[PDB]
Amino acid sequence: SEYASKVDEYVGEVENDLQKSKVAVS
Repeated sequence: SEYASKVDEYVGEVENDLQKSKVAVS
C-alpha cells in the first residue's frame, strides 16, 4: 500500500524528521 503511494504523500513528514535528526550539527 504505502510502498510507492505514501512514499510521496508522506515525503513532507520524512523531511521534517530529517531536519531534527540532522539539524546541520550543533
